[PDB]
Amino acid sequence: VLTQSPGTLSLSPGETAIISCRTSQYGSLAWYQQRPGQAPRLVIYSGSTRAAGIPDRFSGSRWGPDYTLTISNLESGDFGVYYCQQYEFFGQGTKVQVDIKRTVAAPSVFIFPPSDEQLKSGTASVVCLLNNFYPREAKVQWKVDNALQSGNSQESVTEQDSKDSTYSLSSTLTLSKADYEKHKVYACEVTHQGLSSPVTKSFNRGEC
Amino acid sequence: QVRLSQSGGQMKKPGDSMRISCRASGYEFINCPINWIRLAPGKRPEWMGWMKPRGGAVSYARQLQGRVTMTRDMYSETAFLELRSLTSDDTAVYFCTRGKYCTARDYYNWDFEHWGQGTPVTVSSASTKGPSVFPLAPSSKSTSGGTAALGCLVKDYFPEPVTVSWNSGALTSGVHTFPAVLQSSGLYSLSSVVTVPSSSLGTQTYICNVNHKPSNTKVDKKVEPKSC
Amino acid sequence: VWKDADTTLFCASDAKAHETEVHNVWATHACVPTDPNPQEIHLENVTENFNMWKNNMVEQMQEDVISLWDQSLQPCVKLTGGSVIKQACPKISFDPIPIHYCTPAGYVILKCNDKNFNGTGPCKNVSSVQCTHGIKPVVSTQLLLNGSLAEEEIIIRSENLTNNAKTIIVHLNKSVEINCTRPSNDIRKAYCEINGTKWNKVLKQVTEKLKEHFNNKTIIFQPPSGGDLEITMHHFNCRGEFFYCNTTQLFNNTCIGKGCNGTITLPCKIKQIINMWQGTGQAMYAPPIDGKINCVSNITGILLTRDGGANNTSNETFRPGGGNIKDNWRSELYKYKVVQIE
Ligand SMILES: *[C@@H]1O[C@H](CO)[C@@H](O)[C@H](O)[C@H]1NC(C)=O
Ligand SMILES: *[C@@H]1O[C@H](CO)[C@@H](O)[C@H](O)[C@H]1NC(C)=O
Ligand SMILES: *[C@@H]1O[C@H](CO)[C@@H](O)[C@H](O)[C@H]1NC(C)=O
Ligand SMILES: *[C@@H]1O[C@H](CO)[C@@H](O)[C@H](O)[C@H]1NC(C)=O
Ligand SMILES: *[C@@H]1O[C@H](CO)[C@@H](O)[C@H](O)[C@H]1NC(C)=O
Ligand SMILES: *[C@@H]1O[C@H](CO)[C@@H](O)[C@H](O)[C@H]1NC(C)=O
Ligand SMILES: *[C@@H]1O[C@H](CO)[C@@H](O)[C@H](O)[C@H]1NC(C)=O
Ligand SMILES: *[C@@H]1O[C@H](CO)[C@@H](O)[C@H](O)[C@H]1NC(C)=O
Ligand SMILES: *[C@@H]1O[C@H](CO)[C@@H](O)[C@H](O)[C@H]1NC(C)=O
Ligand SMILES: *[C@@H]1O[C@H](CO)[C@@H](O)[C@H](O)[C@H]1NC(C)=O
Repeated sequence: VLTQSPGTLSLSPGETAIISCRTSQYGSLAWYQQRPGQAPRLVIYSGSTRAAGIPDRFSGSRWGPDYTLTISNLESGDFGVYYCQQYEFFGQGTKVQVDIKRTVAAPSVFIFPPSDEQLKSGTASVVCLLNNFYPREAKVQWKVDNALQSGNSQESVTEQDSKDSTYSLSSTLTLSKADYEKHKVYACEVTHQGLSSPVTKSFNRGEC
Repeated sequence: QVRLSQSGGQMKKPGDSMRISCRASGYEFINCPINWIRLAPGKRPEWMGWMKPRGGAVSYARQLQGRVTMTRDMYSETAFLELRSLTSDDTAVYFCTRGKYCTARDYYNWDFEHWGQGTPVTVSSASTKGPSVFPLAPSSKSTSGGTAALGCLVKDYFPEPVTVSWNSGALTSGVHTFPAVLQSSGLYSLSSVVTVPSSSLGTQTYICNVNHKPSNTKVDKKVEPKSC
Repeated sequence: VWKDADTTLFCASDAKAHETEVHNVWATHACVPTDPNPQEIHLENVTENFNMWKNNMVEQMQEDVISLWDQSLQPCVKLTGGSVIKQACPKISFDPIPIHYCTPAGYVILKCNDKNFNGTGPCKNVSSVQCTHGIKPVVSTQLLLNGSLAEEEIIIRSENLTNNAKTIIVHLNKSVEINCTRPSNDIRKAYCEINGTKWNKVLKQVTEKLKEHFNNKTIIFQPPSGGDLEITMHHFNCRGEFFYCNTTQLFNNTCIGKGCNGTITLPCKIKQIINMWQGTGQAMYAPPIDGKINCVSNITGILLTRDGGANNTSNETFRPGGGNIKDNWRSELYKYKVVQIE
């Protein structure tokens, strides 16, 4: 009933955060801010009315069923997680985190087949590494014999590096041993601004 | 000034029940309904129900019906929350809240201007489980005078955390230890990787050192090129 | 020309100056006699907005009823503010009389006569009156007793049905009797009797009306989730005594889906120690009077709360209870509003 997007915003101080929430029913919508280690705070209620203490840098808008919270001139105290709300319903949340800017850098992609030691167990883990890229936004898709995979993958991302300001991502595809031995081509496809076209790293099961 | 003060955090096991309190002040306690909202990392904030100090009237969220109880003490102006049959899914920070608009005549419940500081509740088994460490082999490609990637996959441990070093901390450059992920089985897993020159694979030995204090487990694993 | 406004109303009644009955005594010093030939002007080509949930007529009646009860139903012991008050607590004569509320000079009451008016929004057939109809200040929970009926269909009333924190008032178009009795010769034990054949047919009509509001979903009734006895049970006053009746059998989902056809008997008890609905605290009253204590009432409405939550279920769940006592006056004042003449 409440669809909030995007999941994450990685912005620098001074920039503007645009956070949207799509509802299936009209009625007073509120926005909340949760700073790290602190209780959530009411920012906006009734679509566009600011709560007490909230600076005019925060503003709410609505177009059709789409509600938007815009935060201009981001400060340190503005970063955290934001939630939209209608009655007892809340959005998934939007994480606004500090991003230090640098030149665009494409990721180096590596794919790792399951170990033989692990295949003895009964499950197979396929790991795809995206190393040292910027900006944070990147898409990973798994393909098994050229068939798109969904629901069997988990991702993890590092904090922005304090030296080179890059990010690194790890995606793991998990299959049963039996299912793993049913297919040949295991491919992982990376799309990122630093690449002119999507890059695919793959291996064939069995051959080295 | 309106204030909501909650009781201290606590740790619980699955099967236990829990009770937390929310002490109110700065307004006419009987005029305004009190809500309970819980927050867990990565999930939607979840409304558990409201409670009106007048008569102690309650409305519980459908998915919690039967396991939650909300009471109050008029004299001490304190609201209470009880949650039974705890599991891991109940791990969260629990807040009591009250609507911004509340008079002796009317209220709007859902604009939560007033929050308690929150009460952390962790529900977990006392059992511990050591990790399985599998190698992420450097693979027989990636140039001759370029950079290769290798690491180890640290799978199925409980609880957090594990730490990873390489060559007893002698190797730090290009090392990335990823945040763990929670699997469907309820067990954690992470990867640690390092990029090194490809020309060093036949010379330098690379060992990941996995530490898991809760299970008292220290495991070293050598990651070398597959032989074929 | 006029405009919506609030003012200090005055009450009118047919109270007997000789009656020892409590409501009669109150109305004797608080109200004026009624008008033998009331005037009503049906305004033509006039459409007006109404809002029963924002009607300050309700606030004034509440103050009156509180004033009445506070001055008439005095306890032996009053426990409030951490202190103890001990007074005399003689038995009284108790039976609510109709009370009319009227506007002073410069003000007139507009009355909505749309037969299907749900409580909020525009009204086509508006008339002008000086006084409301006679309203009996019946204090009760869960069930509305001895009130007026809806003229045509059963009407669901709420400020906002999507809001689970907002009370739902169900307005019946056919009354069903509830017959409560404390027999002569445990003295505190009692019961209420209801024709299950009549009630279940009405309750079936209620769910069918509710289906019109909730996308033909399965309608389900459940007992109250918690709270003091005043809200988890049907609480009311009969002949001065405080009754608490269990309504679990009144909302039997099986009967509105073979056997339910007959007489329904609800277990009731008379309590000497109650929570005052005036929001004060605990009051201690004397034991019940002897002989048969009986009240035959018209069930004319139901107070409901709907279950909410971040769920995805094919059925809506409703529970007896509602908001507070002010809602009892709302259900009778819903078709009225005060306007100021220029
Ligand atoms: C119902 O609530 C919405 C906002 O939640 C409000 O705009 C609307 O006017 C309400 N409806 C009525 C009939 O009061
Ligand atoms: C309003 O009055 C007219 C005139 O008799 C009548 O035909 C109509 O049914 C009335 N409408 C309602 C909603 O009662
Ligand atoms: C009452 O009727 C109005 C039409 O003006 C509608 O907007 C509102 O939703 C109705 N309320 C209920 C409870 O049916
Ligand atoms: C009451 O209203 C219902 C529809 O809500 C209707 O079916 C029933 O016949 C009515 N009963 C009367 C008018 O006595
Ligand atoms: C109760 O309802 C019946 C018919 O429904 C009616 O005749 C009787 O007068 C009502 N009781 C009152 C108005 O006190
Ligand atoms: C109410 O019930 C009693 C039995 O407890 C019975 O004697 C009496 O006749 C009933 N009253 C009516 C009006 O049916
Ligand atoms: C009402 O009676 C039912 C039937 O046994 C019982 O389960 C319920 O607890 C009773 N309610 C109260 C408030 O005592
Ligand atoms: C509902 O009615 C059925 C059939 O008469 C009966 O067996 C059952 O006990 C009733 N339940 C309640 C809660 O009254
Ligand atoms: C209930 O009322 C109906 C009339 O609607 C009547 O026929 C029936 O006999 C009554 N049941 C009992 C037990 O008196
Ligand atoms: C309802 O009215 C009847 C007759 O007018 C009366 O006997 C009964 O006690 C009243 N009920 C209540 C709860 O006041």
